[PDB]
Amino acid sequence: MEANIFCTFDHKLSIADVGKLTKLVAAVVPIPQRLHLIKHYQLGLHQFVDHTRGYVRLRGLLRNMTLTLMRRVEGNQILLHVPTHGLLYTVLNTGPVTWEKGDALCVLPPLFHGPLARENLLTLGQWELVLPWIVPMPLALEINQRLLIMGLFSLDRSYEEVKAAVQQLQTITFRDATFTIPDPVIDQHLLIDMKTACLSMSMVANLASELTMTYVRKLALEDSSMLLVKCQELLMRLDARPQHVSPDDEIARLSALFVMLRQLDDLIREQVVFTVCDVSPDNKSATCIFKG
Amino acid sequence: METHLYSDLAFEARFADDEQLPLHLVLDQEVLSNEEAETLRYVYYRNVDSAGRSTGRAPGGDEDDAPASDDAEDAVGGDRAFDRERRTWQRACFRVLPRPLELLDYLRQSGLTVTLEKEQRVRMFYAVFTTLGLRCPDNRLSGAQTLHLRLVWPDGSYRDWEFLARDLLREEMEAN
Amino acid sequence: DEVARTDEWKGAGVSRLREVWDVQHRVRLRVLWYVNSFWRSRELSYDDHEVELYRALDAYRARIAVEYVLIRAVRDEIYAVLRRDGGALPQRFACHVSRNMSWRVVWELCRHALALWMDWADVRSCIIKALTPRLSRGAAAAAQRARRQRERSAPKPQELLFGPRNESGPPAEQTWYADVVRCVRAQVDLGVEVRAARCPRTGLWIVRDRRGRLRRWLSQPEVCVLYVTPDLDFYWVLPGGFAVSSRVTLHGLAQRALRDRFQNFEAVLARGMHVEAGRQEPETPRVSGRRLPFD
Amino acid sequence: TQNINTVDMGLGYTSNTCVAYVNRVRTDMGVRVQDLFRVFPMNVYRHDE
Amino acid sequence: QALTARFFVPEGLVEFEAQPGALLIRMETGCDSPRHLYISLYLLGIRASNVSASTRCLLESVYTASAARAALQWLDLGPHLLHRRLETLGCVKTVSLGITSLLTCVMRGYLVFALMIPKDMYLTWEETRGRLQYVYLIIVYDYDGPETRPGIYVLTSSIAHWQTLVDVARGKFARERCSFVNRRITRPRQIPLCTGVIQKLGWCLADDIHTSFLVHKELKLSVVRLDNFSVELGDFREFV
Repeated sequence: MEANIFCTFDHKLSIADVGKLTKLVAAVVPIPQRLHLIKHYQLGLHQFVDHTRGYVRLRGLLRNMTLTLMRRVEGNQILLHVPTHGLLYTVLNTGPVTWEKGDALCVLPPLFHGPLARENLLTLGQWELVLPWIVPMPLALEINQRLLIMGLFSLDRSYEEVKAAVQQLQTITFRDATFTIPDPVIDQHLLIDMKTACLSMSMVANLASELTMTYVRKLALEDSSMLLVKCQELLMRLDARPQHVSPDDEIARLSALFVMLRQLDDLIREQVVFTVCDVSPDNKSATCIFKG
Repeated sequence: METHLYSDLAFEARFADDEQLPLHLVLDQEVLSNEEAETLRYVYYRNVDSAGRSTGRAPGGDEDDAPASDDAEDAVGGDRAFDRERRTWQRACFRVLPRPLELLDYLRQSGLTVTLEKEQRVRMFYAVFTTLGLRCPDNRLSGAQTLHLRLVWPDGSYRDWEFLARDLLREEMEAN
Repeated sequence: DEVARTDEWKGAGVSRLREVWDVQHRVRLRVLWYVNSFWRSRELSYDDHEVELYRALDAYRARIAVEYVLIRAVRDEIYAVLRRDGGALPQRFACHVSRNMSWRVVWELCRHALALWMDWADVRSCIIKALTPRLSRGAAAAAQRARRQRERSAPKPQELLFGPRNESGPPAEQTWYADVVRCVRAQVDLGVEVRAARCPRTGLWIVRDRRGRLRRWLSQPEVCVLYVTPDLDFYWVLPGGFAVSSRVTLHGLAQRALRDRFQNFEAVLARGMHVEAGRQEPETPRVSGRRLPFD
Repeated sequence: TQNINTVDMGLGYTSNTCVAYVNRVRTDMGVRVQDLFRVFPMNVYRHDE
Repeated sequence: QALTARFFVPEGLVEFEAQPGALLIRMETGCDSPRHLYISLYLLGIRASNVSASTRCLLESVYTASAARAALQWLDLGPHLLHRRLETLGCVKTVSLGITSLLTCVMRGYLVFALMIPKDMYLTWEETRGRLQYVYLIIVYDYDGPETRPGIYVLTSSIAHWQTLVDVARGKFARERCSFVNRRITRPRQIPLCTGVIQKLGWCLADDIHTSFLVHKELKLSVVRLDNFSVELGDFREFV
């Protein structure tokens, strides 16, 4: 296997740039082709980033690519190391997001942040180095879910009604931080995802058993608690012995319901890339296991 | 083709609540140019009462009936009146076939077993499929009703023209 | 074991095909009837009592009436204000003038232009374009803001010294829509768009194209031209920059029909266009036949 | 591995070369026209027939 | 390096599988004495709808042993479900024949180690040869007919991220998905689980893919071959 990747800079390496790059050692950068030797253009997302077109497209392009770690550099030579599944590695936090002990990580395209004054790395000519965001599971799942919600809600509505909802949706608060999705324009990829979501939602609506349909009504009649009060408050606009009980048919129907819900979940959950051990107290670096 | 079937099922669903019956249309080069048929974005339709009304407005009357004020501040009831006007328009599904085709051969290549009164060949350089509705307040349907067909392109330009229900239903309903 | 509606639908098929023209006989299109449609099962009834038909055509006449009557109201304003002024036209558009010219012939050309323009009146004319932005939602808010901003006291020295800078005023560059008619060969132009500005030396108007080039027609003896402002103010010009001033009295029409006929239709989101308001749209979707369709 | 660093010791073009001798040609010098359909595979004529 | 494994299987199943490079699957059975039985990918071809008539005739001719026929009866007995009953072991290369045969399997390794696939079962979504390719085993369920006979494919693709592969599979298999919905509506008393199942086993260089013929008992089969192969098993993941 190509356990090492060499990249060569065509431009001259001034002392400031090489020192700055030396500070980035052991960070995470993606590489498209996995080929043994690669030019400096493909290192980073700058070749593919385009604010005019979908953030969904950039999300897909990022999730398709491969992940690598950084190594110390020398004259005109920068060394990249591909991780092997199951081993233990050291990574540095590229974004400002806080990291916590014992939760998974995901990779996502960069996000707008409070000051908007993002630091520029290795701006060699018209080319620039930009890193992907390594994000813990709740924030990444929340942002992907809310992007899908944007796509599903905004369709077939005028800009006026959409204007308040997008300002409510776009802002994400996560563990005392604030974030905003750069460019949530609808794209054909989002339409395919939405078509699959609609099919799965209708299927689970259909094949759900009677007990599952009537469960919350019976319990709301029976009990009363804050969770049930909230559920009824949600369903208020919409709002006996079962004549048939069949354990085997119920088992099969619930298995079908699980395959449907399993499919619907895959639309949201991005693939894990890292699982963490305990983190340095400065929130800048962590030691993690890599998964493929 | 699928648009006709889906719209028929959807109007079957919504008929019990708003009582619109479906009408299926096909348009060709006598309607619109190939360039604007290739970039078609939106299609809109509306129904009118015999005396002159709309589907969204209150049938008896509305403040919009008042003369225009030509004042500086609110030309014509800006926000509320514009909301009403966008309310009265309704959207319908559409599919466009940019390749040239003839109706009967295409339908027979699909599952539909067309058997017309005569096998009149029609050649269309490009075809768009669209289904529209015309409402009847109860199961009485008046031939004097007029129907609107709007087409919208990305740059905001639009073209529209009106039909008489008596022409559309001239013989199909006469049988029933 | 039962089949879905789709398969019996496709089996049953269609059997009828009719061609129908629109009311004006502008466009013809076909309609299809499916034998399996629920429309057949409902068994609804149909009638076309003649009084309802007569009411429908009269209402339709009133519907197409909206723009021609506005043109005629423009005529009435022109003639009424010409009588009221009594045959005096102040100069309003910046151009030089010659004294030793047979002004009678250019007056007769103005008469001919007035006659010719009215014969070629259409919905494509300038005033429909002038009302086009006036009807939209933004127009009312913009007019409110403009009236509030223009009706303002001069800032005290306190406000000028501290806090916000001088609040931006209106720009000189105005947008007009225009009709121009040429009498030397009887032909008219009706859908023109033009830039306007007020000359700094004298308060007369200067007319320019959107490309910035200075416009020439004002000199030509054989042409008379028509202007309308985005706040529905009206001007008619004959050679020599001498103008007639009035306001378009659109109060002759009911708001319902006026809004029904035309408005700058606002869009709703579709595949490819931005969710954020006002962003630059990507390349057009354009499901195409020139190319093998993507899948 | 062995890093090689080179330094130029002249303020001018210190090396010259010429295209000296010919071995037989690698291209046929033919007249077979480029297959334009294969370099633009997406485009089709409108009517299918 | 390689993780060797060892199985026993009766002679009736072996004779066509006896070529060193083969792929093996474990099948559960309700019958108490053969609690488990071992089936190779070729034997799935006798029932796979994708396999052409001539190759199906050859497979019917070869696997005539009573134990193999009982195995196929157990396979066909399964109501509209196979992945609940099939489990993947991996690639094999060693065999000793006899009244009860012995063969070894590798579940993780890259130590000739070519993996063999029948020519009927092989497809690619892309004609462009990407330098790095993954290969997957997929099962697809047909639903437009009276009762569900399954489809079998082994495919190579340059896509690694799962959801992108599911997107392209949905794009190419839309007919099967519509057939699944049609099955759900037309027979409401029956509840199918999925349209298809993806399972991952592959790491190989694209320049080392071969086309070849194979012989057994002087009967001739056409096959496609992956030569410089590495095996990495995965979970049976269901898609719609």
